[PDB]
Amino acid sequence: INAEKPNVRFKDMAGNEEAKEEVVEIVDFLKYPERYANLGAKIPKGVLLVGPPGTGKTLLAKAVAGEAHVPFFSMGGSSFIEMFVGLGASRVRDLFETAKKQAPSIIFIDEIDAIGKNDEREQTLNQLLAEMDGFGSENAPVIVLAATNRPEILDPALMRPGRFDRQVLVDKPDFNGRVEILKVHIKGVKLANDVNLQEVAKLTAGLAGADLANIINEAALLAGRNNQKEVRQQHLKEAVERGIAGLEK
Repeated sequence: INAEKPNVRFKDMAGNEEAKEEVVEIVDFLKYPERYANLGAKIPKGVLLVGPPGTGKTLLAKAVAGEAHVPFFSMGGSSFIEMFVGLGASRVRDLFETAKKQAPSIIFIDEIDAIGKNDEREQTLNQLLAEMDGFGSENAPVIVLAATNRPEILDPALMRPGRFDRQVLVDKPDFNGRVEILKVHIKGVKLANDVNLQEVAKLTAGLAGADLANIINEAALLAGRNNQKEVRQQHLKEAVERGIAGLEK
């Protein structure tokens, strides 16, 4: 099919500097696989960006490809529960060769979990555990990444050395860093005189960085029914305070 090299970049993301750092070390890898293959040591093995619901894990994922000018082949842990019996790992083990060709690169599985499901049990789960170790080789500079949230409900053999050996901990942003977030989405949004982000940063907490992202533009949208200009604090105040109704379907 021929894959992508996204246009995403840490400092171009959404102010989530703390995992970036970690993830940063994977860039330097793909960037200079040689410096390492000169000192002796390396890690063509996955990493398990793990955290709550919406912290741009699925973003940062990309943000290491585009950061390194390297590709991002990756359907993600999905269409395999979506494919029942027979003819399943034909784009899945012909997935690695692509990268093995176009190398160094990033294979980013989605929501590992999915991987797995006469019998009635796990099998696809019982796959990448070879490639993440040995295959046609193990010399190419490529690197897997896969998000999680409930790391528990997963096979433990994932973490066996020479497989998912590391885990980046992206998470809800401190009541001091969300303040950095808001201060990103604010670009554009013409604002008031007394728009105090800190306050709309206050017990405006608990939520993720795509939630805050939302708060802003929303508060903006309350300028439609009210043909106004300067976006004022009380706009952000109507933060649907902190919507809790969720979990009900």
